[PDB]
Amino acid sequence: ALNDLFIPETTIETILKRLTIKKNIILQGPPGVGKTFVARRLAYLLTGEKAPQRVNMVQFHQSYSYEDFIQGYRPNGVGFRRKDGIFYNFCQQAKEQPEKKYIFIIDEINRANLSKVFGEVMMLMEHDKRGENWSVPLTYSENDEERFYVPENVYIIGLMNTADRSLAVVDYALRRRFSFIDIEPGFDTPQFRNFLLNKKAEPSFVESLCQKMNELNQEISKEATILGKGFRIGHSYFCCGLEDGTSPDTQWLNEIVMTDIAPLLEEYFFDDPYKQQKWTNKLLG
Amino acid sequence: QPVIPVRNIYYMLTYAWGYANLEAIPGNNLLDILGYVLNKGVLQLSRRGLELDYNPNTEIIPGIKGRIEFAKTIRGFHLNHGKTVSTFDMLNEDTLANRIIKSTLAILIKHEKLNSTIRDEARSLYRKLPGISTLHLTPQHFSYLNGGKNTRYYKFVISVCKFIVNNSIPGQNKGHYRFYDFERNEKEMSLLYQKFLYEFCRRELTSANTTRSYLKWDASSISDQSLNLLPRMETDITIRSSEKILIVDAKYYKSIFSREKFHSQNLYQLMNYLWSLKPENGENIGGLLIYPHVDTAVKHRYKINGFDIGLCTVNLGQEWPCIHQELLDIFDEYLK
Amino acid sequence: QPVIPVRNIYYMLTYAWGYANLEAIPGNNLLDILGYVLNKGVLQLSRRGLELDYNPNTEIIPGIKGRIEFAKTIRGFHLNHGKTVSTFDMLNEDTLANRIIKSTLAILIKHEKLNSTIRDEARSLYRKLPGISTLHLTPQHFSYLNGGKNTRYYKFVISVCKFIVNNSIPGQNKGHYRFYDFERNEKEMSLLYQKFLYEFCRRELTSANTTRSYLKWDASSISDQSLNLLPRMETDITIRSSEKILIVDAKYYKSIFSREKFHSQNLYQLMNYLWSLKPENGENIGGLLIYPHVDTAVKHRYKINGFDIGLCTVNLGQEWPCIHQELLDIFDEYLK
Ligand SMILES: Nc1nc2c(ncn2[C@@H]2O[C@H](COP(=O)(O)OP(=O)(O)O)[C@@H](O)[C@H]2O)c(=O)[nH]1
Repeated sequence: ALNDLFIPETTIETILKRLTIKKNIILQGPPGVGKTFVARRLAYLLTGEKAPQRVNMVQFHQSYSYEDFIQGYRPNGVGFRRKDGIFYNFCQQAKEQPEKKYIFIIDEINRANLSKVFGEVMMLMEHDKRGENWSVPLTYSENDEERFYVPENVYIIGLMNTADRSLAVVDYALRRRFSFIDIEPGFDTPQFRNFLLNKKAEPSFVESLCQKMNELNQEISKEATILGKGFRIGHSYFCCGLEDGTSPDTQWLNEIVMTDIAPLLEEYFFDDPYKQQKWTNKLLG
Repeated sequence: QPVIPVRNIYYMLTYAWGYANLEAIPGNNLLDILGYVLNKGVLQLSRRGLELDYNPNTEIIPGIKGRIEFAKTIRGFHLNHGKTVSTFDMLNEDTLANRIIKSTLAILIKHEKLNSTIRDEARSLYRKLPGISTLHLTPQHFSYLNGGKNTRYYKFVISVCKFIVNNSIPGQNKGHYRFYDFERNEKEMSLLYQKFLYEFCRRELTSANTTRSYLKWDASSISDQSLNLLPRMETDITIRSSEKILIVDAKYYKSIFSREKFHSQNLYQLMNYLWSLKPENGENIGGLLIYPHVDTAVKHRYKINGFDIGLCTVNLGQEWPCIHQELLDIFDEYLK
Repeated sequence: QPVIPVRNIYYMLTYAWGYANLEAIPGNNLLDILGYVLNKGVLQLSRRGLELDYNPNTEIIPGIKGRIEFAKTIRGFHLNHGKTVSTFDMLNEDTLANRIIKSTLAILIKHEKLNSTIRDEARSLYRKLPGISTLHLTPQHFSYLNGGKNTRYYKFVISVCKFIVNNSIPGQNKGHYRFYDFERNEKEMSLLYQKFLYEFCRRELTSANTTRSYLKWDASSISDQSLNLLPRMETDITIRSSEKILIVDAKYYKSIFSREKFHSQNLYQLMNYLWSLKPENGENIGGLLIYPHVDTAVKHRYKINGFDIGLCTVNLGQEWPCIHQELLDIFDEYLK
């Protein structure tokens, strides 16, 4: 699972050192850097085995609740029955193989309110208060003796979308525990280039392609307060779409520019269309 | 680079918004004056009582309060853990209007250049409103309240709050604030002046009728009936009486404060307003140029192209009542 | 925020000063263009020869050169150490006009944003003028040369030098310079435009006579015969012909570049110019509004108050000759 990751090798090692220590990482950054992909591959790195079972991924939304996450009382035909969630069940597998590393992926964690979801468990999931000693009876626990303890093997990864203007303030509960990590777009990198060079891409088109995007990313990142640095465009669109072996060229490029990036500029630039028209022309013209 | 004494400016703002002793305050700068009004203004409200607007709340509680929503209750199975999804009406002061006050005060406290006593009193009140929630204010927040359900009094302080927010700039520190140099810019000062008179004249000149009059050019063009290309022309104010009609165009110019050449470029607008405007009554047509000066007031009359035109000034910085006296004297002479 | 292509701007400046292929230069920004003219412009002079003005020099030398001043010689006793106080005429190129060129070039080299080749050539010339003395330039230096003894050619580059000096701002470094964003400001751009036409029309419209006409108001005031308070009114240009007279008022507005509401506030001046102006000949009276646009040109006619008025535009950025074609077409139609 480490053959072609466009991100520099430095950060992906930094995370692995950070992850084994803090155990609760946040990967920020614009959409289209494969936050799911890098994290999904990173999960295999920490295990070292390209095995899916230890890894699970869930997408948070505002209505995501403790009931789905951990424990709930769904009805059967006649009467209500306690139903284990994802995380609760997930840990039961991890307890079997404490030697091995089990990993939980949480996409778009910022959107939901974590507190209602984790509830009691939010204390435990931090690296320090782990093991049998910190075990607690659950909210729905009929008997106090049954307890839940976060094993050390667990490593939790969170993905947060920087792009939204709608964002105002990061949740406090998130900040106290997790180690925030910012993912640069990395549009100008060797592995992305050499991947493109291995595919039917001439260097001029590469240099043309890399040159224009950097100037665009700098422009938006430059006006930091009006628009965050995380608004700057990613690279993931250019990766996919070449599965058929199509040559990447200005003919192919112009569709992705106009189809995918153009509305993104429209949302980012809702003030001046001439300013939009200025940058769209330079990409191809 | 002379400017108006700051205390006098507050009076024209009052007429602009259409709703006192300021000798007490010793801070000449505006924000000291303006805060004292707001800080005292809130206190006037609290004595009578602040606005309490019933906010309906739909939340999950362990019992019946108000009206139960059967659907969300069964779908969430809240009966099982002894809870209901119920709608009820908590009574708060947390409305948009009142939230603006506290959030506005935060900036007021944060302002770097301010009287300490004023900041002391404001910080007290900031604490005295615990329930209300702080906000990061925008004009859209003020925009939503243009409906104006609130009392006549509330709209006054909010109008004050609008002036502060728009005229607030961060200063030496990232958090702290520094007040805008409002007087130095002519356009807003002029736009104040143009609006000042329109609302003022309604108060005092009950004898006359005061209207802003839209005009259509006398032109016809074979190209377009629209005449969109032509400038939009809307009088600053028109003050019509049965015996005589009269138009005023007033603007603030920096050159005029120097007592030399004279800046009357706005006059060029005036004749064309007189021309396209045609009275059915045919009583009379008159025009006035009025400007603000500091030292003295001088009044002239003109008979140019069959039109009766006046140039006049007022010595702002003299005294507000004598200033009020002067204006009534001014309009009376020319109107006659 | 669209602006004119920079190459076209140079042409109007030329007419403004009243005295070519720029395809060669690849630097679109103005200072690249402007320097290439100056750097090449000096070279044109040197081929014919630069101005040499006899500066009389009174100095102490060991012998007779020119005219001896007997008094300073005896009073200083310079005869004893074999010297005389003598007046003679060294021939230099060190005049104010030529000194300005070298001093101007220093700023040109110091400019941070500039073509390297241009800077290379300029640094060569800077060395090639050793005798001439560097200076710290002021407008008063240019002021002293308004007498204009120099040739018609010298006045061109100096006019260029004036533009650079006034439009020079220090940039990133204390020493280095950075060019002014001339196009963005409307007032100077408009003042260019107003002056551009006046000198232009004299060239091409030899058929008509071109004059700026001062006017006196038709008003009389019992207060003052002077009417100093009234605005000074001087036409931008008047282009009189025996069959018809015609006044033009042209200004640069930012709003008009957007193709909506239209900014024609200057029009208010126009009618009053028509009114106070009275022709003895009584051939006709006409007015024109002309503005610069980027994309396209649109022409309209109006018959408002017994006056014949046109609104028209030019698509600057098209091409200078076709632009030159368009203007001659424009004035011809309306003039007729
Ligand atoms: N090979 C490779 N694929 C990438 C890289 N970055 C993104 N991708 C791919 O881009 C596609 C979209 O990724 P993702 O961000 O998860 O989609 P999203 O849900 O819209 O954010 C997936 O195929 C990613 O694996 C990369 O650096 N290398």
